[PDB]
Amino acid sequence: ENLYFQHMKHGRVFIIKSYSEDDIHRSIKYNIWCSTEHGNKRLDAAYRSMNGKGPVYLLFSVNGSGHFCGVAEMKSAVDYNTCAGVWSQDKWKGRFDVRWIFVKDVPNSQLRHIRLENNENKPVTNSRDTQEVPLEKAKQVLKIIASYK
Ligand SMILES: Cc1[nH]c(=O)n(C)c(=O)c1N
Repeated sequence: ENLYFQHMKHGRVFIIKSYSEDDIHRSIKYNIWCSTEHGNKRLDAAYRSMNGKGPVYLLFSVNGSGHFCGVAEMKSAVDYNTCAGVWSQDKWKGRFDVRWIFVKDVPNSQLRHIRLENNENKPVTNSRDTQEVPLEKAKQVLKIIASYK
């Protein structure tokens, strides 16, 4: 058995949906990310209210790709006034640090049975950017991602 993920109560988990394979590569290389304005606000609130008592996990997926591509932990609050144009589009403003802890393609077919009661019970694989995942579903997603071969 693996009871690792079932045994934790302080952590928050968000879906990250990116249009750009370049931005994913840049994020892995430099351990930084930037969301939209309302996305950044959502993640910043979650990070600051955690007060380092548990992780904020980010489950990354490229829009239309059919799979998740990895997992990162958020590692700073959002700095909203930073260099413009570092991402594939110049519409994203700011920067926060992440730490990629898992880089692996996980097909949507391995996760589409997990549904989000906070998103009309839609499959977790039909989420939009910065969709939050209830902890009990997040544990199941993390276990499937960690065990996929
Ligand atoms: C870096 C970045 N941040 C985002 O919020 N979205 C929605 C993207 O597509 C992307 N490439």
